[PDB]
Amino acid sequence: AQRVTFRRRNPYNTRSNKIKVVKTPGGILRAQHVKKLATRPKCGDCGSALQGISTLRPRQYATVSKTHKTVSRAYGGSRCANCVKERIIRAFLIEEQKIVKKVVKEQTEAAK
Amino acid sequence: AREITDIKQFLELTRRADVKTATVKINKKLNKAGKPFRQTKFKVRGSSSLYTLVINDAGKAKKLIQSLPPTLKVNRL
Amino acid sequence: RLPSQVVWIRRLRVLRRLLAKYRDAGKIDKHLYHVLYKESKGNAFKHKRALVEHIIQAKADAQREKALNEEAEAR
Amino acid sequence: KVSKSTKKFQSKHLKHTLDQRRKEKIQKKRIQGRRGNKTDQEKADAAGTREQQQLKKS
RNA sequence: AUGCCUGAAUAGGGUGAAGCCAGAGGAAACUCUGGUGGAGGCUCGCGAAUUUGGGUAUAGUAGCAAAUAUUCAAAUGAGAACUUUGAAGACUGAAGUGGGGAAAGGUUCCACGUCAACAGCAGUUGGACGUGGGUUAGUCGAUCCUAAGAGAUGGUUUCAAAGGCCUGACAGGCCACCAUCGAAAGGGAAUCCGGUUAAGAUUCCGGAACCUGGAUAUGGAUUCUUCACGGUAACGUAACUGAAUGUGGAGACGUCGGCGCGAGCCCUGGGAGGAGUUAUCUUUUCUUCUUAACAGCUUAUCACCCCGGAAUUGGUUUAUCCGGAGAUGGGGUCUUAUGGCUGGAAGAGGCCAGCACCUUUGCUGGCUCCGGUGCGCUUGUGACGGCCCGUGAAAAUCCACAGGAAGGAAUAGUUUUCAUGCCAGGUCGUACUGUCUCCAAGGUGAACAGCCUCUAGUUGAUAGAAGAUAAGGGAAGUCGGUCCGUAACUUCGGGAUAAGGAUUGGCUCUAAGGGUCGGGUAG
RNA sequence: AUUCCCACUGUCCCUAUCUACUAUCUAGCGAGGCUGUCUGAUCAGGCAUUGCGUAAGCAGUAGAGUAGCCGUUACGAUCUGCUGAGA
RNA sequence: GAACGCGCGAUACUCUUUGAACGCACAUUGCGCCCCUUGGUAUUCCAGGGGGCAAGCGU
Ligand SMILES: [Zn+2]
Repeated sequence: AQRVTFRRRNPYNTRSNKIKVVKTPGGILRAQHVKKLATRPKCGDCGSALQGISTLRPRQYATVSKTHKTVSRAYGGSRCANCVKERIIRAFLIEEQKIVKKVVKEQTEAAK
Repeated sequence: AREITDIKQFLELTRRADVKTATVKINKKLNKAGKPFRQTKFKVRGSSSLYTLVINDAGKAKKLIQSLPPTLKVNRL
Repeated sequence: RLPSQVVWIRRLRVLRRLLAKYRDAGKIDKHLYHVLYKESKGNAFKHKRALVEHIIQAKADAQREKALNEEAEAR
Repeated sequence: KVSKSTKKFQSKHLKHTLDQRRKEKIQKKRIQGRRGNKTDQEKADAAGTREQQQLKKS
């Protein structure tokens, strides 16, 4: 039944400043400003949240190790597993089709 | 603040060149069996943190107290 | 007091939970479970007693329809 | 128990909202009986297609 | 009149659209019935109108200055209706007469002394007068970035010689594109609790902690000498080099609805204290029983992976959506949002009791515990569903990925996104009040409402005296008149097996139904 | 919008009474009952712009019903008496 | 000419902040760069001081 308000300069209900109410060890209710939550990194091909990569603020990534923001597979930390598998399969099939086209062309101008 | 479960780590903390004081705090508290007992907290602050060792055994606390350096200041409670 | 949506939600949740419990326990097979699930979603049963009574009456009628035909033909 | 948003809206925005609702109702009632107020789809339906227009011209 | 950029707001009651589920009629189409669902030019309190801040375009007469209620005793003072204390009466009633902020004001904040003027009576009072005191930041803002737009350079990148970098025992090579201003409500690295003054607090004091930048040292790894491994996989790790060049993520983005979860508040049981009432009754009414940032361990819906191959179609939401483009089922991986335990931390804060004094007069001893609850209010969050629409502002800032340049060993090879250790953080605002804005108890109402009270504030406003009803007629008037008596029902789980006061024993076939041991007379 | 029917009414015959507010002077300046709610409950009171004739207490074996046994604890509206009482 | 201070400018009864006003901005005591020098452990860090910044396919 004790009423609390903002503790900073901004007096408006903006997304920047948001308030939680906590009971301090002094026995009173007090306001506390909450920071914006972090966002999971997303795959660069399909846009789904990357698996096994920590969710932090943009500047909090510079203070953790590489194993907390990467995956041991190729493109790990940038693309998910299915996208990488699709990339591998597509690249191999494209190269095989290029070989087949080159052989067919070598045959078709071999006539003259 | 940090908690440590290692007695020798606490002793190593108290043996460094830049050590000021160690605090020994006593709490009379009950366990799950309902019988009350004496719990001792040994607190020493390192470079940037305060390390606390909690011991629920009286004999171990006595042995650790006897094993503290004689040139180390100890705050009782 | 309690609005219609809350009562309906509680009733449907308890009905579905009971149906799942019966299906896991082996008292109700897959097909009877599916039929009863669709029926309970359609306000066919008003409480647990109605569901149990419908189950047991369905079991009796399934036991009896096979002899029903000759039973009526003989008379 | 009244919600905070309801209290805020009733203290702040109720009067002008009611006034604008009244004005809209009055204008709609006034123009209900007037002739010359039609929607674009209705105007197109009354106009008809091209082929309907050569049919009308003939 | 029409705009644009960045914010706040777009609430509540009622009704009940598509779609879906279960039924009945019909050969379909379809039509009724019940539920569900929660939509709108739906309702309720050529024209007009269409919330809001900041920025930015095209005669000692009239009278008393109007905000209700004051009374008693004491103190000060020359002087008291107005100052102060106590008592009584009354008021605001969380949508305040309560606590804060932006802008604006500029000392109005606090103390001491005073009533010449002012506060339309008075005044010993003061937002007055005179003299002093008071505003403490690495973490809160500005400072940084860009938005609409503004605006230099030669109208906003244009027939401009508009600039930086690299290689090499001056020549060669690479790249394109324009300054700057514009937000104390947008984006943004990091601090909490307790205490403290006459007036200062996320700024001071005590304790505790984070952020950024920098130079460096030690341990460990880099396993034969040269940039590490494991798992089928999702992926895991104490590390585990990476130039030019080319990309990806966060920043970074419409609105609404129900459902699930967390926290604060509200409600509530036991117990340990303190207070009130008690002619009578009342195991009774009020109040204390709190745990900050930060840190370690652990904890997930969703999503993904592996096995497997599904119609007698199953799974499944409050909302009928999903499955050979791989369901049900079985087993795993991940994000740590958010709970739990612990350190911070009981030493703090709170509630009590007792002992010291013409004095800073503080000392001592206890208790600070264990639970329940939800169409409740506030707020955050997850998976969905609906509708509008440029796939829903930009930039500073951080991270990652492809690529393979270059470098690395014999009296300290190379790297140091692993661990520990050292140093520093400037300028301006901060007192006080306050067209836009923040917080928000309970009970009755049993229909938003109104009424009453808790915490907290008031007693301000010159003072004293001295609409309703109605006999008979009835428009003759005027231009116009929720609570007492019934019955059936009715909530969650667990249970299987025909019942649940009795004498319990209860069908056929079909995997297992705790282990073990034991068979005569004669030669 | 107008006209007729019934019912009602201080519109009128025909005015009368009460409350609040106002106006005036003075000191100074100066152009018994009931509804809702609250005192923990009775009793007794406050508020809601009058809000809209048998007291308090005790007793009865009479008393709707709540609560003990298969003649019987207790609570108990209402009723009766003290009581043309009480004020 | 203006602002702030003790006629004058921190040397104040030499010349602060500005102003045609000149490193860039500006309704801010905001933001830089270059050269010398000094101090605090100091080759790196931090700070103070002084002084500054409105070629050609032509002959
Ligand atoms: Zn992907």
